Amino acid sequence: DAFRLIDTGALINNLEPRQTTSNTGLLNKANIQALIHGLNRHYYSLNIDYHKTAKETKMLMNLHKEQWQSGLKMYDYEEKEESNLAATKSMVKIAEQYSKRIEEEKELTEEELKTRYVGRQDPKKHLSETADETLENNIVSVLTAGVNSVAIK
Amino acid sequence: AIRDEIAKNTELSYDFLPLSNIKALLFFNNEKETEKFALERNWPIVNSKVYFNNQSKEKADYEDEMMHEEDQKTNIIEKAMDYAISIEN
Repeated sequence: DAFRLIDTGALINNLEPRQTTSNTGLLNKANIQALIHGLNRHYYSLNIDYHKTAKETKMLMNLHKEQWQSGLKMYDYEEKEESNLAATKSMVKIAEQYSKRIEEEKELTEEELKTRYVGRQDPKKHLSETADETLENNIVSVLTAGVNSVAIK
Repeated sequence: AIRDEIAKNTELSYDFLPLSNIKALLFFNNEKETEKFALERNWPIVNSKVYFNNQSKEKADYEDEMMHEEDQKTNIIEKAMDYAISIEN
């Protein structure tokens, strides 16, 4: 947030509002919606952007990802993920156990194929829970398994 | 052609067999001619015995990344894991 005074003057100049999403006041809603017209004074209409040089943009792209394991990904998370792989194998089995039990009760209670059920989208939610979760658990056991050994000699 | 077909069976079915039996099984009239057939078939010959070291097979025209490869075994295992990812993508 910012503030800038206007009072008398500041007119007979270039176009302040036309820049970014100004000329507003549908209902009272803008920003914090405690403002409407006056805001602090006159609706200075802040515009917040950012610009950086070629050196600054090159940094945060490669530097900032999640945390720093970088420069070698092989052995840093290898021992940590492999040690919990025995427990992960047992935890992913429970997720599959509750998968088909939802789809089994889904088609068992519907003999109609109409909507009295306020079920407007029933299947896609539970279908994605059995898909996206399955799609999440298998890819982390494959893509990581390729670099989990890579021993050669 | 029958004796050549039997020779393919005698490799796997006989680990060690003497010289006198090969003459009787394949119906040979000479013992010296019996050893001559073993030279063209690459059969090791020792005293009163004939072994087979040729049970292991290789070559057979040209093959790459198929049918028990050699130096690509480590890569193909990792390649098969990367093929299913692109099918979904």
